[PDB]
Amino acid sequence: TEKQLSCCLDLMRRLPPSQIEDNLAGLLDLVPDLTEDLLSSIDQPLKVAYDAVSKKDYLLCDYNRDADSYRSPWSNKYDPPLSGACYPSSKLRDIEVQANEIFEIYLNLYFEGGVSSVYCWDLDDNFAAVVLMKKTQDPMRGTWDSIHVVEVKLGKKDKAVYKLTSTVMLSIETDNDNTGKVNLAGSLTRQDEKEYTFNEVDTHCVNIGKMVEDMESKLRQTLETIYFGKTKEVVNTLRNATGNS
Amino acid sequence: ASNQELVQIATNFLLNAPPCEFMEVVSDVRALLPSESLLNASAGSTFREYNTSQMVSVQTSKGSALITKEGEISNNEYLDPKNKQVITYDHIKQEVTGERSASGEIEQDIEQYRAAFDEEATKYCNEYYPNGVSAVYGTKVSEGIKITVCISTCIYKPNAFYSGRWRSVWTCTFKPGSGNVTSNGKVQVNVHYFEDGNVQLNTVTQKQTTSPSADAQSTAVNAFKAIGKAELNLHTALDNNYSTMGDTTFKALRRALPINRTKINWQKV
Repeated sequence: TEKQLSCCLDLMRRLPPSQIEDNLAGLLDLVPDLTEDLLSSIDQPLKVAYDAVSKKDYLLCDYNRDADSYRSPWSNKYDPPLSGACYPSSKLRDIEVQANEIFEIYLNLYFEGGVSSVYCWDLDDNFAAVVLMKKTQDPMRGTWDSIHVVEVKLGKKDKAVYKLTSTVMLSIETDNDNTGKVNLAGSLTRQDEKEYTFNEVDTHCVNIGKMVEDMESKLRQTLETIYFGKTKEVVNTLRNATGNS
Repeated sequence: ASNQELVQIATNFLLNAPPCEFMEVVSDVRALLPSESLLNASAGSTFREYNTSQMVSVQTSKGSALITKEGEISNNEYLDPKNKQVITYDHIKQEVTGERSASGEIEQDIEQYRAAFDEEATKYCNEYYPNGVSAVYGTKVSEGIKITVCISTCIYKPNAFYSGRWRSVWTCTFKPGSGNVTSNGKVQVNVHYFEDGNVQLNTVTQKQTTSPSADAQSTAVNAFKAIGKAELNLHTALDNNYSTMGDTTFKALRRALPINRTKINWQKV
Protein backbone atom coordinates (compact mmCIF):
# COMPACT_ATOMS: atom_id res chain seq x y z
CA THR A 1 0.00 0.00 0.00
CA GLU A 2 1.87 3.05 -1.27
CA LYS A 3 -0.33 5.25 0.94
CA GLN A 4 0.57 3.43 4.15
CA LEU A 5 4.24 3.17 3.25
CA SER A 6 4.04 6.89 2.49
CA CYS A 7 2.64 7.66 5.92
CA CYS A 8 5.12 5.39 7.71
CA LEU A 9 8.12 7.13 6.14
CA ASP A 10 6.69 10.56 6.86
CA LEU A 11 5.76 9.58 10.42
CA MET A 12 9.30 8.29 11.09
CA ARG A 13 10.74 11.58 9.86
CA ARG A 14 8.70 13.42 12.52
CA LEU A 15 8.91 11.10 15.56
CA PRO A 16 11.75 11.39 18.13
CA PRO A 17 14.88 9.65 16.74
CA SER A 18 15.76 8.39 20.23
CA GLN A 19 12.66 6.17 20.21
CA ILE A 20 13.25 4.79 16.73
CA GLU A 21 13.75 1.21 17.96
CA ASP A 22 10.44 1.00 19.82
CA ASN A 23 8.65 2.98 17.13
CA LEU A 24 9.75 0.79 14.23
CA ALA A 25 8.59 -2.34 16.08
CA GLY A 26 5.30 -0.56 16.67
CA LEU A 27 4.85 0.01 12.94
CA LEU A 28 5.62 -3.63 12.19
CA ASP A 29 2.77 -4.54 14.57
CA LEU A 30 0.49 -1.98 12.88
CA VAL A 31 1.27 -2.83 9.26
CA PRO A 32 2.97 -6.27 8.98
CA ASP A 33 2.29 -6.35 5.26
CA LEU A 34 5.06 -3.78 5.05
CA THR A 35 7.64 -5.57 7.22
CA GLU A 36 10.04 -5.99 4.28
CA ASP A 37 9.81 -2.39 3.00
CA LEU A 38 9.95 -0.95 6.50
CA LEU A 39 12.99 -3.00 7.55
CA SER A 40 14.58 -1.82 4.30
CA SER A 41 13.92 1.92 4.08
CA ILE A 42 14.07 2.84 7.78
CA ASP A 43 17.45 2.70 9.50
CA GLN A 44 18.46 2.93 13.15
CA PRO A 45 21.60 2.68 15.32
CA LEU A 46 23.19 -0.78 14.96
CA LYS A 47 24.01 -3.27 17.71
CA VAL A 48 27.45 -4.82 18.19
CA ALA A 49 28.04 -8.57 18.25
CA TYR A 50 31.11 -10.71 18.95
CA ASP A 51 32.50 -13.29 16.54
CA ALA A 52 34.18 -15.89 18.78
CA VAL A 53 35.86 -17.64 15.83
CA SER A 54 37.53 -14.54 14.46
CA LYS A 55 37.79 -12.94 17.90
CA LYS A 56 36.42 -9.69 16.40
CA ASP A 57 33.31 -7.56 16.75
CA TYR A 58 30.79 -7.10 13.93
CA LEU A 59 27.64 -5.05 13.24
CA LEU A 60 24.06 -6.29 13.22
CA CYS A 61 21.65 -5.02 10.57
CA ASP A 62 18.89 -6.38 8.37
CA TYR A 63 21.43 -7.02 5.61
CA ASN A 64 23.39 -9.80 7.37
CA ARG A 65 20.22 -11.36 8.80
CA ASP A 66 18.33 -14.59 8.07
CA ALA A 67 15.40 -15.52 10.31
CA ASP A 68 16.62 -14.55 13.80
CA SER A 69 20.28 -15.14 13.07
CA TYR A 70 23.11 -12.88 11.89
CA ARG A 71 26.04 -13.61 9.59
CA SER A 72 29.54 -12.53 10.60
CA PRO A 73 31.62 -10.74 7.91
CA TRP A 74 34.78 -12.35 9.30
CA SER A 75 33.76 -16.01 9.69
CA ASN A 76 30.85 -16.05 7.22
CA LYS A 77 28.97 -18.05 9.87
CA TYR A 78 25.58 -17.45 11.46
CA ASP A 79 24.75 -16.95 15.14
CA PRO A 80 22.65 -18.62 16.33
CA PRO A 81 23.51 -21.39 13.83
CA LEU A 82 20.73 -22.42 11.48
CA SER A 83 20.13 -24.45 8.34
CA GLY A 84 19.07 -23.16 4.96
CA ALA A 85 20.47 -19.66 5.49
CA CYS A 86 21.70 -17.28 2.75
CA TYR A 87 25.40 -16.64 2.00
CA PRO A 88 27.09 -14.66 -0.75
CA SER A 89 28.10 -16.60 -3.85
CA SER A 90 31.66 -17.91 -3.83
CA LYS A 91 32.95 -15.12 -6.06
CA LEU A 92 31.02 -12.40 -4.21
CA ARG A 93 32.41 -13.67 -0.91
CA ASP A 94 35.96 -13.05 -2.12
CA ILE A 95 34.98 -9.44 -2.78
CA GLU A 96 33.31 -9.25 0.65
CA VAL A 97 36.55 -10.31 2.37
CA GLN A 98 38.58 -7.68 0.46
CA ALA A 99 35.93 -5.04 1.20
CA ASN A 100 35.92 -5.78 4.92
CA GLU A 101 39.72 -5.56 4.92
CA ILE A 102 40.05 -2.11 3.35
CA PHE A 103 37.13 -0.54 5.20
CA GLU A 104 38.65 -1.66 8.48
CA ILE A 105 41.61 0.43 7.36
CA TYR A 106 39.27 3.27 6.39
CA LEU A 107 37.86 2.87 9.90
CA ASN A 108 41.30 3.25 11.48
CA LEU A 109 42.02 6.37 9.45
CA TYR A 110 38.73 8.23 9.82
CA PHE A 111 37.55 6.99 13.24
CA GLU A 112 40.63 5.75 15.11
CA GLY A 113 38.48 3.17 16.84
CA GLY A 114 34.96 1.84 16.64
CA VAL A 115 33.85 -1.11 14.55
CA SER A 116 33.32 -1.88 10.86
CA SER A 117 31.35 -4.36 8.79
CA VAL A 118 30.57 -4.94 5.12
CA TYR A 119 28.02 -7.43 3.83
CA CYS A 120 27.42 -8.28 0.17
CA TRP A 121 24.51 -10.11 -1.43
CA ASP A 122 24.13 -11.46 -4.96
CA LEU A 123 21.80 -9.75 -7.41
CA ASP A 124 21.93 -12.34 -10.17
CA ASP A 125 25.09 -11.53 -12.08
CA ASN A 126 25.22 -8.16 -10.31
CA PHE A 127 25.54 -7.40 -6.59
CA ALA A 128 24.92 -4.89 -3.80
CA ALA A 129 26.58 -4.25 -0.44
CA VAL A 130 26.34 -2.26 2.77
CA VAL A 131 29.32 -0.56 4.41
CA LEU A 132 28.92 0.01 8.16
CA MET A 133 30.77 2.20 10.66
CA LYS A 134 30.03 2.62 14.38
CA LYS A 135 31.87 4.80 16.88
CA THR A 136 30.98 6.02 20.37
CA GLN A 137 32.95 8.78 22.07
CA ASP A 138 32.94 9.52 25.80
CA PRO A 139 29.65 14.75 30.97
CA MET A 140 29.30 14.65 27.20
CA ARG A 141 28.83 11.60 24.99
CA GLY A 142 28.12 10.94 21.33
CA THR A 143 27.41 8.13 18.90
CA TRP A 144 27.98 7.81 15.17
CA ASP A 145 26.46 5.19 12.87
CA SER A 146 27.09 5.07 9.10
CA ILE A 147 25.25 2.89 6.62
CA HIS A 148 26.10 2.98 2.92
CA VAL A 149 24.02 0.78 0.64
CA VAL A 150 25.91 0.41 -2.66
CA GLU A 151 24.29 -1.08 -5.75
CA VAL A 152 26.57 -2.31 -8.53
CA LYS A 153 25.29 -3.00 -12.04
CA LEU A 154 28.00 -4.44 -14.28
CA GLY A 155 28.13 -2.66 -17.63
CA LYS A 156 29.24 -4.82 -20.57
CA LYS A 157 33.01 -4.37 -20.21
CA ASP A 158 35.31 -2.99 -17.48
CA LYS A 159 32.81 -0.23 -16.63
CA ALA A 160 30.14 -0.25 -13.95
CA VAL A 161 27.66 2.15 -12.40
CA TYR A 162 27.76 2.52 -8.63
CA LYS A 163 24.56 3.68 -6.92
CA LEU A 164 25.00 4.90 -3.35
CA THR A 165 22.37 5.70 -0.73
CA SER A 166 24.05 6.89 2.46
CA THR A 167 22.67 7.68 5.90
CA VAL A 168 24.51 8.87 8.98
CA MET A 169 22.86 8.68 12.40
CA LEU A 170 24.32 11.09 14.95
CA SER A 171 23.51 11.75 18.59
CA ILE A 172 25.15 13.82 21.32
CA GLU A 173 23.93 14.22 24.87
CA THR A 174 25.10 16.22 27.85
CA ASP A 175 23.62 16.96 31.24
CA ASN A 176 24.98 19.58 33.60
CA ASP A 177 24.02 22.27 36.09
CA ASN A 178 24.47 25.04 33.55
CA THR A 179 22.44 23.86 30.57
CA GLY A 180 20.36 21.14 32.18
CA LYS A 181 19.73 18.04 30.03
CA VAL A 182 20.55 18.60 26.31
CA ASN A 183 19.89 16.00 23.58
CA LEU A 184 20.67 16.11 19.87
CA ALA A 185 19.67 13.08 17.82
CA GLY A 186 18.86 12.36 14.21
CA SER A 187 20.20 11.38 10.84
CA LEU A 188 20.64 12.62 7.27
CA THR A 189 20.57 10.79 3.95
CA ARG A 190 22.14 11.60 0.60
CA GLN A 191 22.45 9.66 -2.66
CA ASP A 192 24.95 9.58 -5.50
CA GLU A 193 25.38 7.48 -8.62
CA LYS A 194 28.62 7.13 -10.55
CA GLU A 195 30.23 5.11 -13.33
CA TYR A 196 33.72 3.70 -13.00
CA THR A 197 36.09 1.44 -14.89
CA PHE A 198 36.91 -1.55 -12.71
CA ASN A 199 40.18 -3.40 -13.26
CA GLU A 200 42.46 -5.45 -11.06
CA VAL A 201 43.93 -2.10 -10.07
CA ASP A 202 40.67 -0.22 -9.68
CA THR A 203 38.69 -3.00 -8.10
CA HIS A 204 35.07 -2.60 -7.03
CA CYS A 205 36.33 -2.21 -3.46
CA VAL A 206 38.40 0.71 -4.67
CA ASN A 207 35.47 2.33 -6.48
CA ILE A 208 33.24 1.78 -3.46
CA GLY A 209 35.82 3.26 -1.10
CA LYS A 210 36.18 6.45 -3.13
CA MET A 211 32.43 6.90 -3.22
CA VAL A 212 32.00 6.09 0.48
CA GLU A 213 34.79 8.46 1.49
CA ASP A 214 33.42 11.39 -0.56
CA MET A 215 29.86 10.76 0.60
CA GLU A 216 30.68 10.43 4.29
CA SER A 217 32.92 13.51 4.17
CA LYS A 218 30.07 15.53 2.66
CA LEU A 219 27.48 14.28 5.13
CA ARG A 220 29.90 15.20 7.90
CA GLN A 221 29.90 18.86 6.88
CA THR A 222 26.13 18.91 6.46
CA LEU A 223 25.71 17.27 9.84
CA GLU A 224 27.88 19.94 11.38
CA THR A 225 26.00 22.81 9.77
CA ILE A 226 22.60 21.46 10.85
CA TYR A 227 23.32 20.07 14.32
CA PHE A 228 25.31 23.04 15.58
CA GLY A 229 24.20 25.86 13.31
CA LYS A 230 20.61 25.40 12.14
CA THR A 231 19.20 24.26 15.48
CA LYS A 232 20.99 27.11 17.21
CA GLU A 233 19.55 29.50 14.64
CA VAL A 234 16.02 28.23 15.35
CA VAL A 235 16.36 28.54 19.12
CA ASN A 236 17.60 32.10 18.71
CA THR A 237 14.56 33.14 16.69
CA LEU A 238 12.27 31.64 19.34
CA ARG A 239 14.05 33.73 21.98
CA ASN A 240 15.82 37.03 21.31
CA ALA A 241 18.52 37.21 24.02
CA THR A 242 19.14 40.95 23.61
CA GLY A 243 15.40 41.52 23.37
CA ASN A 244 13.52 44.09 21.29
CA SER A 245 15.87 46.70 22.77
CA ALA B 1 -1.20 -7.59 18.06
CA SER B 2 -4.46 -7.28 20.02
CA ASN B 3 -6.72 -4.32 19.28
CA GLN B 4 -5.72 -2.71 22.57
CA GLU B 5 -2.02 -3.22 21.84
CA LEU B 6 -2.46 -1.57 18.44
CA VAL B 7 -4.26 1.23 20.31
CA GLN B 8 -1.35 1.77 22.70
CA ILE B 9 1.10 1.90 19.78
CA ALA B 10 -0.82 4.71 18.05
CA THR B 11 -1.25 6.59 21.34
CA ASN B 12 2.52 6.76 21.72
CA PHE B 13 2.99 8.14 18.22
CA LEU B 14 0.47 10.91 18.85
CA LEU B 15 1.93 11.85 22.23
CA ASN B 16 5.38 12.14 20.69
CA ALA B 17 4.58 14.35 17.72
CA PRO B 18 6.99 17.26 17.31
CA PRO B 19 5.74 20.81 17.95
CA CYS B 20 3.48 22.39 15.33
CA GLU B 21 3.28 19.11 13.38
CA PHE B 22 0.62 17.36 15.46
CA MET B 23 -1.90 17.26 12.65
CA GLU B 24 0.62 15.84 10.16
CA VAL B 25 1.27 13.07 12.68
CA VAL B 26 -2.45 12.57 13.44
CA SER B 27 -2.98 11.97 9.70
CA ASP B 28 -0.21 9.42 9.39
CA VAL B 29 -1.52 7.53 12.41
CA ARG B 30 -5.18 7.45 11.37
CA ALA B 31 -4.01 6.04 8.04
CA LEU B 32 -2.23 3.20 9.79
CA LEU B 33 -5.08 2.18 12.06
CA PRO B 34 -6.99 -0.86 10.70
CA SER B 35 -10.12 0.83 12.01
CA GLU B 36 -10.84 4.47 12.85
CA SER B 37 -12.87 3.23 15.82
CA LEU B 38 -9.85 1.77 17.63
CA LEU B 39 -9.04 5.15 19.19
CA ASN B 40 -12.62 6.31 19.59
CA ALA B 41 -12.26 6.03 23.36
CA SER B 42 -8.69 7.21 23.96
CA ALA B 43 -8.50 10.29 21.72
CA GLY B 44 -9.92 13.02 23.98
CA SER B 45 -7.54 12.20 26.81
CA THR B 46 -4.68 11.77 24.32
CA PHE B 47 -5.05 15.05 22.41
CA ARG B 48 -5.73 16.88 25.69
CA GLU B 49 -2.38 15.64 27.08
CA TYR B 50 -0.51 16.94 24.03
CA ASN B 51 -2.33 20.28 23.76
CA THR B 52 -1.88 21.12 27.43
CA SER B 53 1.72 19.91 27.79
CA GLN B 54 2.70 21.83 24.65
CA MET B 55 0.81 24.81 26.06
CA VAL B 56 -0.69 25.58 22.65
CA SER B 57 -2.03 29.11 22.04
CA VAL B 58 -5.51 30.12 20.91
CA GLN B 59 -7.18 33.27 19.61
CA THR B 60 -10.17 34.64 21.48
CA SER B 61 -12.26 37.76 20.89
CA LYS B 62 -10.03 39.54 23.43
CA GLY B 63 -6.67 38.33 22.21
CA SER B 64 -4.36 35.33 22.45
CA ALA B 65 -4.32 32.88 25.37
CA LEU B 66 -2.72 29.62 26.46
CA ILE B 67 -4.21 26.15 26.96
CA THR B 68 -2.39 24.67 29.99
CA LYS B 69 -2.99 22.24 32.84
CA GLU B 70 -2.51 25.05 35.34
CA GLY B 71 -5.43 26.94 33.83
CA GLU B 72 -7.57 23.84 33.37
CA ILE B 73 -10.89 24.19 35.24
CA SER B 74 -12.62 21.30 33.49
CA ASN B 75 -11.54 18.79 30.84
CA ASN B 76 -12.47 21.40 28.23
CA GLU B 77 -12.41 24.67 30.14
CA TYR B 78 -9.42 26.93 30.58
CA LEU B 79 -9.10 30.08 32.66
CA ASP B 80 -7.62 33.25 31.21
CA PRO B 81 -7.16 35.61 34.22
CA LYS B 82 -5.75 38.44 32.15
CA ASN B 83 -9.06 38.86 30.30
CA LYS B 84 -11.23 37.57 33.15
CA GLN B 85 -12.68 34.78 31.04
CA VAL B 86 -13.20 31.04 30.75
CA ILE B 87 -12.33 29.45 27.44
CA THR B 88 -14.09 26.28 26.28
CA TYR B 89 -11.82 24.24 23.99
CA ASP B 90 -12.26 21.23 21.70
CA HIS B 91 -9.09 19.16 22.11
CA ILE B 92 -9.73 16.94 19.12
CA LYS B 93 -10.43 19.70 16.60
CA GLN B 94 -7.96 21.94 18.41
CA GLU B 95 -10.32 24.91 18.41
CA VAL B 96 -12.07 27.20 20.90
CA THR B 97 -15.81 26.54 21.13
CA GLY B 98 -16.75 28.92 23.91
CA GLU B 99 -15.88 32.23 25.55
CA ARG B 100 -17.44 33.64 28.72
CA SER B 101 -16.67 35.94 31.62
CA ALA B 102 -15.19 34.38 34.74
CA SER B 103 -17.67 34.23 37.61
CA GLY B 104 -15.58 33.21 40.60
CA GLU B 105 -12.75 31.07 39.19
CA ILE B 106 -10.28 33.86 39.91
CA GLU B 107 -9.24 34.25 43.54
CA GLN B 108 -9.90 37.93 44.26
CA ASP B 109 -8.14 38.00 47.64
CA ILE B 110 -4.71 37.61 46.02
CA GLU B 111 -5.60 39.07 42.61
CA GLN B 112 -3.44 42.13 43.26
CA TYR B 113 -0.41 39.86 43.34
CA ARG B 114 -1.44 37.95 40.25
CA ALA B 115 -2.13 41.27 38.46
CA ALA B 116 1.18 42.78 39.51
CA PHE B 117 2.95 39.65 38.23
CA ASP B 118 0.91 39.62 35.04
CA GLU B 119 2.13 43.13 34.07
CA GLU B 120 5.72 41.92 34.33
CA ALA B 121 5.21 38.62 32.51
CA THR B 122 3.61 40.51 29.63
CA LYS B 123 6.51 42.98 29.21
CA TYR B 124 9.10 40.24 29.71
CA CYS B 125 7.34 38.09 27.11
CA ASN B 126 7.12 40.98 24.62
CA GLU B 127 10.80 41.72 25.16
CA TYR B 128 12.38 38.28 24.79
CA TYR B 129 9.86 36.15 22.92
CA PRO B 130 8.74 37.64 19.56
CA ASN B 131 5.85 35.18 19.03
CA GLY B 132 5.38 34.36 22.69
CA VAL B 133 2.03 34.19 24.45
CA SER B 134 1.92 34.29 28.25
CA ALA B 135 -0.38 33.22 31.08
CA VAL B 136 -0.24 34.08 34.80
CA TYR B 137 -2.34 32.16 37.33
CA GLY B 138 -2.73 32.62 41.07
CA THR B 139 -3.87 30.59 44.06
CA LYS B 140 -3.60 30.38 47.85
CA VAL B 141 -1.39 27.67 49.33
CA SER B 142 -0.32 26.74 52.88
CA GLU B 143 2.85 28.84 52.67
CA GLY B 144 0.92 31.80 51.28
CA ILE B 145 0.54 32.58 47.57
CA LYS B 146 1.58 30.62 44.50
CA ILE B 147 1.86 32.54 41.22
CA THR B 148 2.41 30.37 38.15
CA VAL B 149 3.92 31.96 35.02
CA CYS B 150 3.67 30.13 31.70
CA ILE B 151 5.35 31.24 28.47
CA SER B 152 5.04 29.37 25.18
CA THR B 153 6.28 30.22 21.71
CA CYS B 154 6.67 28.16 18.56
CA ILE B 155 7.62 28.41 14.91
CA TYR B 156 6.70 26.36 11.88
CA LYS B 157 8.08 26.68 8.38
CA PRO B 158 7.38 23.38 6.64
CA ASN B 159 8.81 24.92 3.44
CA ALA B 160 12.10 25.38 5.22
CA PHE B 161 11.71 21.93 6.81
CA TYR B 162 11.87 22.99 10.44
CA SER B 163 9.90 23.75 13.57
CA GLY B 164 10.54 24.64 17.18
CA ARG B 165 9.02 25.56 20.51
CA TRP B 166 10.21 27.16 23.73
CA ARG B 167 8.28 26.49 26.93
CA SER B 168 8.93 28.18 30.28
CA VAL B 169 6.92 27.48 33.43
CA TRP B 170 7.97 29.43 36.53
CA THR B 171 6.22 28.77 39.81
CA CYS B 172 6.65 31.54 42.37
CA THR B 173 5.73 30.96 46.01
CA PHE B 174 5.79 33.51 48.83
CA LYS B 175 4.35 34.82 52.09
CA PRO B 176 2.71 38.16 51.22
CA GLY B 177 4.49 41.23 52.59
CA SER B 178 7.74 39.73 53.86
CA GLY B 179 10.21 36.90 53.38
CA ASN B 180 11.47 35.79 49.98
CA VAL B 181 9.87 34.54 46.82
CA THR B 182 11.07 31.12 45.77
CA SER B 183 10.76 30.65 42.01
CA ASN B 184 11.17 27.19 40.49
CA GLY B 185 11.55 27.19 36.76
CA LYS B 186 11.33 24.43 34.19
CA VAL B 187 12.42 25.33 30.66
CA GLN B 188 12.00 23.01 27.65
CA VAL B 189 13.32 23.71 24.17
CA ASN B 190 12.49 21.70 21.07
CA VAL B 191 13.77 21.96 17.51
CA HIS B 192 13.00 19.72 14.54
CA TYR B 193 14.83 19.92 11.21
CA PHE B 194 13.73 17.52 8.51
CA GLU B 195 15.27 18.18 5.10
CA ASP B 196 16.59 14.85 3.81
CA GLY B 197 16.49 13.50 7.31
CA ASN B 198 15.19 14.12 10.79
CA VAL B 199 17.26 15.90 13.43
CA GLN B 200 15.92 17.02 16.81
CA LEU B 201 17.13 19.12 19.73
CA ASN B 202 15.42 18.42 23.08
CA THR B 203 16.22 20.24 26.32
CA VAL B 204 14.87 20.21 29.88
CA THR B 205 16.32 22.56 32.48
CA GLN B 206 15.21 23.20 36.07
CA LYS B 207 16.30 26.27 38.01
CA GLN B 208 15.42 27.98 41.26
CA THR B 209 15.86 31.65 42.11
CA THR B 210 15.09 33.79 45.13
CA SER B 211 14.00 37.40 45.61
CA PRO B 212 12.33 39.79 48.14
CA SER B 213 8.64 39.53 49.00
CA ALA B 214 7.35 43.04 49.81
CA ASP B 215 4.71 45.23 48.17
CA ALA B 216 2.98 43.49 45.22
CA GLN B 217 4.53 45.76 42.57
CA SER B 218 8.06 45.15 43.91
CA THR B 219 7.59 41.43 44.53
CA ALA B 220 6.63 41.04 40.87
CA VAL B 221 9.39 43.27 39.50
CA ASN B 222 12.10 41.61 41.54
CA ALA B 223 10.82 38.12 40.78
CA PHE B 224 11.13 38.80 37.06
CA LYS B 225 14.55 40.37 37.45
CA ALA B 226 15.64 37.04 38.95
CA ILE B 227 13.71 34.86 36.48
CA GLY B 228 15.02 36.88 33.52
CA LYS B 229 18.60 36.56 34.72
CA ALA B 230 18.28 32.81 35.17
CA GLU B 231 16.91 32.42 31.62
CA LEU B 232 19.59 34.69 30.16
CA ASN B 233 22.25 32.49 31.73
CA LEU B 234 20.56 29.33 30.51
CA HIS B 235 20.31 30.84 27.02
CA THR B 236 24.00 31.75 27.13
CA ALA B 237 24.94 28.31 28.39
CA LEU B 238 22.95 26.84 25.51
CA ASP B 239 24.84 28.89 22.91
CA ASN B 240 28.20 27.89 24.39
CA ASN B 241 27.15 24.23 24.53
CA TYR B 242 26.72 24.15 20.75
CA SER B 243 30.38 25.00 20.27
CA THR B 244 31.53 22.57 22.94
CA MET B 245 29.59 19.68 21.41
CA GLY B 246 30.70 20.42 17.88
CA ASP B 247 34.29 21.08 18.94
CA THR B 248 34.66 18.16 21.30
CA THR B 249 32.39 15.12 21.02
CA PHE B 250 31.68 15.73 17.31
CA LYS B 251 35.27 15.99 16.12
CA ALA B 252 36.02 13.02 18.36
CA LEU B 253 33.78 10.79 16.23
CA ARG B 254 34.86 10.94 12.59
CA ARG B 255 37.83 13.05 11.52
CA ALA B 256 37.29 15.46 8.65
CA LEU B 257 40.53 13.96 7.32
CA PRO B 258 42.91 11.18 8.40
CA ILE B 259 45.63 12.09 10.90
CA ASN B 260 47.86 12.95 7.90
CA ARG B 261 45.36 15.24 6.16
CA THR B 262 45.20 13.19 2.95
CA LYS B 263 42.34 11.47 1.16
CA ILE B 264 43.06 7.74 1.14
CA ASN B 265 44.99 6.35 -1.82
CA TRP B 266 42.57 3.56 -2.64
CA GLN B 267 44.83 2.07 -5.32
CA LYS B 268 47.13 1.35 -2.37
CA VAL B 269 46.27 0.58 1.29
